[PDB]
Amino acid sequence: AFAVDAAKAYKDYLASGGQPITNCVKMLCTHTGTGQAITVTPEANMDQESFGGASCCLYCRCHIDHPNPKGFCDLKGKYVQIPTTCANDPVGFTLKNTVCTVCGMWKGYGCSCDQ
Amino acid sequence: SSQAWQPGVAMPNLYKMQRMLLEKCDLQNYGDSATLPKGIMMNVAKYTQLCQYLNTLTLAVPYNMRVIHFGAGSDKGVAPGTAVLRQWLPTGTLLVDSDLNDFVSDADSTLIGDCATVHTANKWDLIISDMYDPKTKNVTKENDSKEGFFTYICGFIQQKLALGGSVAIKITEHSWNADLYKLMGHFAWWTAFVTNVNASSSEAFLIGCNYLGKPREQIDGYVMHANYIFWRNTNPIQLSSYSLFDMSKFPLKLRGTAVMSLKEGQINDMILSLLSKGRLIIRENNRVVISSDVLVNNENL
Ligand SMILES: CSC[C@H]1O[C@@H](n2cnc3c(N)ncnc32)[C@H](O)[C@@H]1O
Ligand SMILES: [Zn+2]
Ligand SMILES: [Zn+2]
Repeated sequence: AFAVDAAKAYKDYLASGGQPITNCVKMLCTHTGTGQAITVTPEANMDQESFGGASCCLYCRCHIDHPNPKGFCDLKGKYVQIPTTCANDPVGFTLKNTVCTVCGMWKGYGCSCDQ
Repeated sequence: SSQAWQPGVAMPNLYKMQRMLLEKCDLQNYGDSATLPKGIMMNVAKYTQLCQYLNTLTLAVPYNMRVIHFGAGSDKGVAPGTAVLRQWLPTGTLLVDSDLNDFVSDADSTLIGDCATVHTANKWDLIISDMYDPKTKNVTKENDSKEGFFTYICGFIQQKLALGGSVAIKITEHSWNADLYKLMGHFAWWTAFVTNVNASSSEAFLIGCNYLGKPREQIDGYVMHANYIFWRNTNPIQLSSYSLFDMSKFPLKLRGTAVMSLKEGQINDMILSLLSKGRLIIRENNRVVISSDVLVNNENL
């Protein structure tokens, strides 16, 4: 019945004013990409930064099991696009937000499927 | 010069041809730092410039390419160089990385341990090493050829680098090995490349381009390192991050270089010529299987 809730711990730590996880690996790129959230190569547009995926995954970075039942990681081995306004906390961003399964953009940060 | 707009500077051939004695390395712009683009780590910048330079060589780039990256961890527990290599290499390239210390990585598989424990069943198309021990930076001691991981790397290249493959091995004034330089003469071409972002360090990448499995040139490594230091001592390199701002041509082009499994007796001068041009890779095309030896100890009493 007991499993550590790392996501909730980070969220609470953040809301209490804790410094976000640092040393997420930001990539150099053209910033002329598609803007989709999680891609096989950096896809930042003008309003995003692209990061190495593993370095932005709370579970990878904390050395804890992934919630996935098979333990698969959504980010490791890929690149995650973060809005430049949120790039101070890529781990918080990926953990709090969701990718649209239709268009591949972040819900509320690129997804226009509600229009 | 216009060198500031390149990703870095490669050792001019005339320096390779000298017979210098080894001297201490004194870099005029020592201590200067390049101004990195906002939020970019040194090692992302350094690996980007290394890959920008490798784009100018005749690397073989097959389907099902296999790359292994030693010294991939950082004191921060992430792998910036692996992240750049995976960005640079064609999608689907198998990428394995490794380090003494635990780190989290975007590689397809990661082995934690001394590189000497690492074994692989398959051969590799590209070997990258950023392995370094900062204890070698002792200016109070004589600067002799180092063994340790360099002994491993020499043997690993001769045993597991596909003919046609390439390597980039980080060296410095004090972190170097004579046999590794001698092994550069077993490639169709070689150089020592200094990134422009780190030009105030004696660091270089020793690049072997298109492995031939036999000496094309006989290189005396003690002299070649002396030649490398003489070059660095007399050719200040202007710190520059200029090339980081042009990423449009960065990805390594998937050339689909042919892979062939040949026995020794079949490598004629025609094969050697194709290998030399980056047009052929010789190895089996089997599964990629790796392991790390683990020493077992029970310290209970
Ligand atoms: C990227 S900075 C240099 C890296 O080389 C790694 N390294 C140094 N010596 C060895 C070794 N013998 N085996 C494996 N990794 C090594 C270090 O742990 C460091 O992360
Ligand atoms: Zn993860
Ligand atoms: Zn959508």
